[PDB]
Amino acid sequence: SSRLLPPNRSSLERSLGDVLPAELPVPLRELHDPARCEAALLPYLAWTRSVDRWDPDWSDEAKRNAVATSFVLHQRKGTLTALRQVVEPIGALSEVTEWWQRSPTGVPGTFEITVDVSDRGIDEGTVLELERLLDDVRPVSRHLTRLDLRI
Amino acid sequence: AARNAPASAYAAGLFAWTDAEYGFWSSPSNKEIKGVTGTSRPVEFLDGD
Amino acid sequence: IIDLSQLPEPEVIENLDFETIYQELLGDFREAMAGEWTAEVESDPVLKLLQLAAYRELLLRARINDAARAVMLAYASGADLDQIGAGFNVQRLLIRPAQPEAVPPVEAQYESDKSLRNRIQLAFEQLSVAGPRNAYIAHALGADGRVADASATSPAPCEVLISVLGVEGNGQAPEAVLQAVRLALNAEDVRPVADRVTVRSAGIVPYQVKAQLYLFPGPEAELIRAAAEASLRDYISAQRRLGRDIRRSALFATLHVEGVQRVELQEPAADVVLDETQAAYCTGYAITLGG
Amino acid sequence: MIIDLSQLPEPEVIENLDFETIYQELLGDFREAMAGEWTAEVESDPVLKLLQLAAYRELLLRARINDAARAVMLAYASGADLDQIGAGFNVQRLLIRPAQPEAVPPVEAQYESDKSLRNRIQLAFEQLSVAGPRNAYIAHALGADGRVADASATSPAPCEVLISVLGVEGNGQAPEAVLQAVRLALNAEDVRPVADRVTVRSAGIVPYQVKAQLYLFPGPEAELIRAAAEASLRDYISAQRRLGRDIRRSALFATLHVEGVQRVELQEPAADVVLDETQAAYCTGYAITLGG
Amino acid sequence: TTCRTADGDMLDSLCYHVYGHLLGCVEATLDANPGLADEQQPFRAGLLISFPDMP
Repeated sequence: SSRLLPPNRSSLERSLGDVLPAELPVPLRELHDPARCEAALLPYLAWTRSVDRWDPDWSDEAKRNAVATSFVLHQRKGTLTALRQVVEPIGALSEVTEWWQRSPTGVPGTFEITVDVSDRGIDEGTVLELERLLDDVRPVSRHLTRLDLRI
Repeated sequence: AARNAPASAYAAGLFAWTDAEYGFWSSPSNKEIKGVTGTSRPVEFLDGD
Repeated sequence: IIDLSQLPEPEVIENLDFETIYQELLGDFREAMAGEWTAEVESDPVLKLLQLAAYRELLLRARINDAARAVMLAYASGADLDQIGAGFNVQRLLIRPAQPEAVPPVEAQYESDKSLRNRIQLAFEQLSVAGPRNAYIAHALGADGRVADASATSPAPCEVLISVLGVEGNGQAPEAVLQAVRLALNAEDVRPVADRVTVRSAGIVPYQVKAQLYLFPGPEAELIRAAAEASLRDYISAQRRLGRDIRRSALFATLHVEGVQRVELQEPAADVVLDETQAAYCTGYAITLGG
Repeated sequence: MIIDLSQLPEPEVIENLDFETIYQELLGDFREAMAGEWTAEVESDPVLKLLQLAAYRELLLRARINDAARAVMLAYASGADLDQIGAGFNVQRLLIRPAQPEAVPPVEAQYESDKSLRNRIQLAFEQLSVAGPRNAYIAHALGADGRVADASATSPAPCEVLISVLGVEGNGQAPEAVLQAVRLALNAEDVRPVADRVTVRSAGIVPYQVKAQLYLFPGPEAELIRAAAEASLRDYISAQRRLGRDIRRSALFATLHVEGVQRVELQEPAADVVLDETQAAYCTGYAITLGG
Repeated sequence: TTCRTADGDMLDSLCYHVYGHLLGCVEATLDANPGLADEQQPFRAGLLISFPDMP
């Protein structure tokens, strides 16, 4: 700037010290914070965090928490806690099934789960995604294709 | 943090340093104050104006 | 597993050309010199200083963009994934390293690009030891003499059907190479779950392609015909890398090179389907010119 | 098995900088651009006032890019820049002494050095997460304290996994108080549709006495070498608190016949123990005696 | 050898009194200082610069 130049300086040099540097922003630390990425380059960060399912229809508050908690979801796939948070944009946590609620030794299929999801914000559609959105959390052969839903 | 000093004891540190380094006949009016790190309401003296 | 480093470049800072950077500096300069601007002030030495300054942040908007490429896994080059893979527990290993059989012919070799990045992509798919769909995949890529894996389950539960495919040549993988996946999956699976290991789980049908391309009257037809297989012979080996389908359009677009005005296809009458279970193999091709 | 960060090669984006190789370019970009109309390379010429801002302020922008590229790499970030890498992987910096003082001088809150955060981000991958294999059911069964190691099995494939907790307090039975203390951890740390029948024991106290009629030479060393073989028996039994638990007859012959015994007459081990994962073992004591 | 600046001190002036020369001594100071370049060139009253040894 003007101060950077020596004290004996013209008004021409004093103006050029504000112009000839011409500083620029460096938005480089914001590329790896998902809560501070811009919306135009957000699916670049979603690839390297291995975000398995993604929709270009969510709000920005619903897009950044799906990337920030992508570590915790894949860290403990089997545990119920990750299942609670994989349904993040659909605000829904009602009930989870277990063995002893059914008395005759489980269903044939060794108790595949029929989870409960409740959505009041959106009523149109939202059914045909939930059988494949929960597919990545589901193991390959520990669970079967039986499913239950609720609107 | 930075606190505001009355800038009168720092001048006494210059009248007592310039007499032991340059003599009492030498004014302290261009000598450094080592402890300071600021000046409330900073003054302007650019080059030769 | 899809390579992201084959897309158009993202711009993190905007990349203006040389002219609109120059007039943007002049406008700021006029505001600073307001009340003092004269025709004499915009002299030839002053203007040539401003033509430098319009060029220096032309090399700084190019500096921020070229730095932001090599930080993201999209368009990162060699000797720089070691800083990124350390953040994803990815260390490069030795595939026949520098053993000097004879001392002047040194033969040093590491893992190449575009497959070590894939392991970094699968780094988060190796955390869960409770066996999701990709942990059986992402641990089976530890070997070298194979290709990637796909998981499915038709029968009764806790019976995993994994299809261990392998690219080394004509189809059938050896059974001694098949035993290495149980050495790579011993304390990574779940203990009650039990997999069956089928190398070819649906069958192999022989495929070909016959294309009669046209080139322009012009440059040489030897290097332009051969450039079609430069994007094709590595493309056929990447089809069962994801276990997915080939199309008629895959037999068109992988033959369009510089000097093509129309192409043609005769080998399928209708397109075939290849699911995540169903796969096939291509024996031998013959792509010539019609001219 | 983590790789140390001190053995990595230097990367591409980090550049050693020079003021001269920027400033001598700005000479060689302006001198050709004037076509010989400017030729005063004396420092007092006011073009060299301005080319030393365009070589210093550009060098500050080159250093911001190098500081920001190091701040997103695990082997180079420090300060509040490992906070953003740590918050993404759910890793926080510890608290040695708390923040608030009770006295008039403010006690500073000590924090672990930034050379140890690169340990904790790198150990955030290879970490106990879920009881998948045989080696992870037991490590998630380490909530209590009065207990030695354990092993798991599964007699059917599709539904049931069996975990047989043994705790060495007395005879090696599991108390009923710690039966529910295991089940609190397991529900949230295991695969959801497991039939984890966590019962205290398939079989507990299986009393394995031992007796050995030691035959020695009556010389001077017979007091020192007899107690050395008994010490080799103690750490063996302490190594048999296990589910591998291979109590034998001929394996105890080798231990006894190390250096100097002539022979031994074993009474209580007469046959080999049949081995399954489900049962356990225990040794109540022995009756050692001299041959004469 | 960490030193504390004042609110008008500048980088090339400081490490000339410390080192005695400025060839390869300023950008090495910006290298071995996290976030120093991000901070504005007229330094704040209480920033800490750790000057490295053997310039």
